[PDB]
Amino acid sequence: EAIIRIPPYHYIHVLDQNSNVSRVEVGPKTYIRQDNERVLFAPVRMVTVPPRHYCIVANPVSRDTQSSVLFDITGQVRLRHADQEIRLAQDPFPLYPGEVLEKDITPLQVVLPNTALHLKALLDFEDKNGDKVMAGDEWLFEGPGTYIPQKEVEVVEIIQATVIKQNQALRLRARKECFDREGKGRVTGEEWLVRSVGA
Amino acid sequence: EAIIRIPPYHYIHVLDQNSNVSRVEVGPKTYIRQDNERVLFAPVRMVTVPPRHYCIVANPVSRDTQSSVLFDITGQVRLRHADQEIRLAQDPFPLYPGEVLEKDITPLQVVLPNTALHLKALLDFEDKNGDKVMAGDEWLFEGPGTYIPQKEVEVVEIIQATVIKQNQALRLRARKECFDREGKGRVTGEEWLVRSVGA
Repeated sequence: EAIIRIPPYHYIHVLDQNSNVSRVEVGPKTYIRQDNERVLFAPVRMVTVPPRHYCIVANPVSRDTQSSVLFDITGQVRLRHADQEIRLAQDPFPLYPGEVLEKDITPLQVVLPNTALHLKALLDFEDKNGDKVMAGDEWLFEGPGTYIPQKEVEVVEIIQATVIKQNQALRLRARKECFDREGKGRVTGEEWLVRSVGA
Repeated sequence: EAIIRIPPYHYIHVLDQNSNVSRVEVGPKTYIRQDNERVLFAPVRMVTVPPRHYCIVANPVSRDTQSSVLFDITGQVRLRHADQEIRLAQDPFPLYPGEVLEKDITPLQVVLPNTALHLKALLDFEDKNGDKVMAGDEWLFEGPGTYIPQKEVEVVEIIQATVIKQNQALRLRARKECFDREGKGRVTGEEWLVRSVGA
């Protein structure tokens, strides 16, 4: 049929045979497809992002400084393809053709006050405070709070802060040429203790 | 049929019977083949290179200093044939006829801080800092970071940095007329120790 029924908060993708490109048709419109227009799939609910959650969709539409969806000269949505987009929280928005949903309504991580996060970067990127982070740079994020899951930063594991009770010390061991809290040269294979009561 | 359907991000190869050569026809176009034109294969997704990955395709199109795809006088794409091309990360690009895909979306290697890479050159090439590398020259790349896989450089194995704890030393042995950290003449078959605590 040439008649389509789009509810107020649903979207579809139409591949125009003549216009030779695809585009998004956000509702609410019970739009009628032209003879050239062909609908791909049935109406699907908008990509909703409740608060206190997050999602990331690959191949984001590359928007300019005005955050407008730039359509290509041919007519297809201009995607970044390789890159990704960090979606924190907003109203239910339409997916554009060529966008692959990777994460969807996944809960925002919650770091406990007595734990941290182990982080891999994967290539170089500029940090929040203008810090150049290598592809193999190691970052630690202690809470409490809520870190934002980035496309340039990956979470490895959960660090459990070992508690040291009174008249105790913690045997450590360094896996690289690093510096501990006491600022002493910590070569690989060296061991040392902690001299402060507390987590 | 004379009608072809190319999605926005797919490509094919057409061998023109009269134009007597092949060329790439990048989309998005539901192009109609002429009577001389004959399509080889069905639409295939563009060669996509996500970030933090890499790929290398043999027989690259030899581009000039402007990085334009030079078409031959006959009309075929000018390939380097023997040579290769190092593709780091970019938008999904079309393969040209005569290009054989060797690597595709292979993850970029990640060197651990306490490991290195064993490298073979294979012929002579100019290094990053203008260093002439022989076909049999031996290079070591210690991390952490991300080395770029080159067409002129080959990775052999993974070196595990042996850790030397306190009051210990490492028994070494030289396989060539080389120089160790102490700058003493190290002939083949000679053995010596390491006199520094650390990895």
